[PDB]
Amino acid sequence: TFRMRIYERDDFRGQMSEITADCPSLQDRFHLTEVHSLNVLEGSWVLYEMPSYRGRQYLLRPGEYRRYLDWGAMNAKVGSLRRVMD
Amino acid sequence: TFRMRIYERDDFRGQMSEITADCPSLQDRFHLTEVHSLNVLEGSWVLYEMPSYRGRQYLLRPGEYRRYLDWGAMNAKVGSLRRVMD
Repeated sequence: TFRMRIYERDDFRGQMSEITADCPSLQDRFHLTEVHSLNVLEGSWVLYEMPSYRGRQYLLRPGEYRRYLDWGAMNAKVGSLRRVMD
Repeated sequence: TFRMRIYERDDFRGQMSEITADCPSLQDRFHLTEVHSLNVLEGSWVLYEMPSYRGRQYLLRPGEYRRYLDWGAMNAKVGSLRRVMD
């Protein structure tokens, strides 16, 4: 019950990648260096600007985010994703 | 099952305030503009730089943060606190 989908393009367009675990490095695993849209289907996650959980943080609660501005980021870059459990 | 203690001073010194609910403004609730140390007993919370959950965000999971540097901030400014639920 931690499931989200990230897209190559804005508004849920482009290839999709479903993430169900923490990811210390989006570039190494998914070869993504920018997430343009995302849909948080289950659970809250924290999106990090840099790899290994570093840099500006942005909380992600269940819902749709069709553009990086929606999660309050200044750019579409993201280095790691983490699930909020404890 | 959410709970934390907030101190205006470093290393858990001095006056302590306990919270179990969200708080849009720490200035209003406790006449606080800066928090210098905290102990997150239960739950995961997001601490915001400014009131009404706005500004830089910093995730706090159960644990002891004896000084602001410990939750990644570059200053002790904190405006609101929210429990990570949904």
